Amino acid sequence: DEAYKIWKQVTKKDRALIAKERYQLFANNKLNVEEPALLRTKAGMRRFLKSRREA
Amino acid sequence: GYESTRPLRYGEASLGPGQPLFYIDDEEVDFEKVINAPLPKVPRDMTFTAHWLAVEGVQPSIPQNPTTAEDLLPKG
Amino acid sequence: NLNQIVTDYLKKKGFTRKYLKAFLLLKNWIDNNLDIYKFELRKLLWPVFVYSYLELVSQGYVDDAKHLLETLRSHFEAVHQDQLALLDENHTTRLYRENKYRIPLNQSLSGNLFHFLEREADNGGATIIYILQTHCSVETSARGPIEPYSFEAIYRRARNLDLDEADAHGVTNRDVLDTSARARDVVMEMQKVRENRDRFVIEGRTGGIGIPVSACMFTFHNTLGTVSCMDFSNDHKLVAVGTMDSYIRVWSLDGKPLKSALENEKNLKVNNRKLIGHSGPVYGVSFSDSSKLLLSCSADGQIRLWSLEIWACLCIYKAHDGPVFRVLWGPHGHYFASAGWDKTVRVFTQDHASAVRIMVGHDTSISALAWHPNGTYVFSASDEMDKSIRMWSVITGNCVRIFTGHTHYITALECAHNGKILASADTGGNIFIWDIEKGTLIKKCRGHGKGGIPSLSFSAESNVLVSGGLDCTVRVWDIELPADPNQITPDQISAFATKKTPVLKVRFTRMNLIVAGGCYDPE
Repeated sequence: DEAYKIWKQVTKKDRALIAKERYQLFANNKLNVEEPALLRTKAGMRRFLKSRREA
Repeated sequence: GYESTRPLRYGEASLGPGQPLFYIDDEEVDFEKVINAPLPKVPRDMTFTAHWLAVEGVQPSIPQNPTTAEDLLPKG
Repeated sequence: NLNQIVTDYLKKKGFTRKYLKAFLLLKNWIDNNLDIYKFELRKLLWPVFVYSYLELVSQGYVDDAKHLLETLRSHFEAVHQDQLALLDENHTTRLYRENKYRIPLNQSLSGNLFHFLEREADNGGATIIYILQTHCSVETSARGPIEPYSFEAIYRRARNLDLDEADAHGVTNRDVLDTSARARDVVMEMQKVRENRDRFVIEGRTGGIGIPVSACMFTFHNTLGTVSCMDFSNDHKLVAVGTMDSYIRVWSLDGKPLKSALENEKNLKVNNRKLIGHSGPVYGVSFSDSSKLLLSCSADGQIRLWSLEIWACLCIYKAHDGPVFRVLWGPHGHYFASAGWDKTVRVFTQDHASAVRIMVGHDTSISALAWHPNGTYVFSASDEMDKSIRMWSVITGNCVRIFTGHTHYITALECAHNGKILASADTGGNIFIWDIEKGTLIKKCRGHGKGGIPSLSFSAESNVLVSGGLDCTVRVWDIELPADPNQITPDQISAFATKKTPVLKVRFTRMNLIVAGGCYDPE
C-alpha cells in the first residue's frame, strides 16, 4: 500500500521508543523495581485534549 | 415586613455634640408608581450537568475544573 | 481521678475481681460468560433442574416442587413440553435414577466451572456440586469448545470422522456432528482447587503509597440557595434534593424518562418529578434498599413515606414534638430511625404508626445519625453543652458506648463495612477515627477547612475513606499507613478542589471510583 507506508514513516520513532520502554520494564518476565513508575500526569492529558479537539 | 427586597438605608440626626441618632429612611410614594412598575427577571429552571473532577488521582485541565492559578499537599 | 471514682463505684456495687437459588446463580454465571462457551455450559441447565425437582418429590415438599416446576417451565416451554407434562413411580424416573447423566465438557471450561463453584460455595455452589457428584458424570475432554460453526464441528464434518464415545450421550453434540446434520474426581477436584487457590494470598503491606481514585462530579444550577439536602439511590440511578420551599425533586441521573405505573401515565416523557405535601423546609431524604420507597422529614415535625412507582405519599408518622432533623433507613430497609429537636432518638418499623423504640439520655439536640451494618445498633451525636456520641442497642433500648473528645459541632457519622471502626467529623476540620469495642480514639485526620464536613464514605474493604467538605474540596484518607521498609496529616492520599461548589454528598462505588454532588454558586 501507500497509506500504510506513510503511517509507518510517520510513527516509526515514537513506536520504537515506546517499545523500548516496555521491553526494559519487563525484562526476564520480572517487574524491574529500578525502572520508572507508570503514573498519569497533566501534560499528557493536555496532549489528549488537543487531539480530541482536533477530532 | 423584613422580607423586603428594597435596600436598607439609615438617616442620622443629632442630639448635640457627639450624640447621634439613627432612623430608617422612608418616603411617601404614589400608588401609580408601585402598580405600574415592571416585574423582576425570572431565573432559569433547575438543571444539572456532569464532568470528571479527577481521573486516577489527577485533575484534568478542563473548563469545568478550577485553574491552577486559583495548600492541598502535606509538607511535614 | 476518674479511675478512682469508677473503681469505688464498682466495688460498692458488688462487682467481684433452596435449589432455585442455585439454578438462578448458575443461569446468571452462564449468561456472563464468553459466547464461544455458551453452547457447552447450557447442557448443565436441563439436568440440574430435573433431578432437583424429583428430590423435592422424594422429600415430601410437594408445594415447593410445584412452585419450582411452574417457575422454570417458561425457559423450557419450547423444547421440553412432553417431559414437563410427564413430570407434572414412572419408568422414566427409574431410568433417570439408575442411569446417571453424562455431561461432556472441555478441560479449561471444567476448571473455570469448578473454581467458580468453590468461590461461591456457600451461596449455592454446594447444591450444584452435590447434584453433579451424585447424579452426573462430567466426561472431560481436551478438545476445544464445540459449536455448530466452530473449527471442531467444521473439521469433523469435512473429514467425515466418527462420533466419540464420551460425547455420544435433550440436545447433544451428536445432532451437530451426526451425518444427519476419563471419568471424574469430584470432591478431590474441589480439594485441589482449594489447595491451589491458597497459594496466591497477599499478606501484608510494606512500602509504597496510597491508592489512585477517580471521581465524577454532579453540579446543580439555578438553585439560588434553596437546596437543603441531597441523596443518591443505591444503584446510582436516581438523585433527590429537598429544598427550603417544602418540596422534593427527583431526577434520573442519565436523563432517561421516569416511569409511572398509573394507566393515565402510560408512556410519559419526563426525566424529573416533584413530591409535594410537606408544609415546611425538608431536612432529610433517604432511599430504601431499584429503590421503591422514599422517606422524608421536615421542620413541620412529620415524617412522610413516598412510593416511587406511583409518586405519591403512603403514610405519615407523627411521633415528634418540634422539628425533625434527620431520618435514616436501616441497612436492609424495614426499620428506620429519626432524630431532631426534642433530644430523643426514635426507632420505627414501616409496619407500625407508633415508634417501637425510644432512646433517652442526650442533654441537647441531635445533629447526626448512623446505623451499624448488622442492623441491631444505632449511633447518635448531640451538640452544644453535650458534644458526645452514644451507641444504642435496639433490643433493649439502652446505651452501650459513649465517645467523647469533640469540641466542635458534629456534622457526620459513618460506620465501616466490617463493623469495627467508626468515623466522625465536625466544623473545625477534624475527623476522628474510633475503635468500637474498646471505646477509644484510634486517631485524628486534619486538612479540611472550617465550616463543616457533611459527608463521609468507606470503601468496600474499609481501608480507605473519602470525605466531602464545604470548603469546596474532596479528600481521600488512608486508614492504615504502610510499614516502614527501613496543617495536613501524612495519611491524606489526595485532595481535589471544586469550582465554587460546596460538596454535599460523596459515595463510593464497587470500584476505586466515587460520585459527588453539589450546587454551583457563581458569586
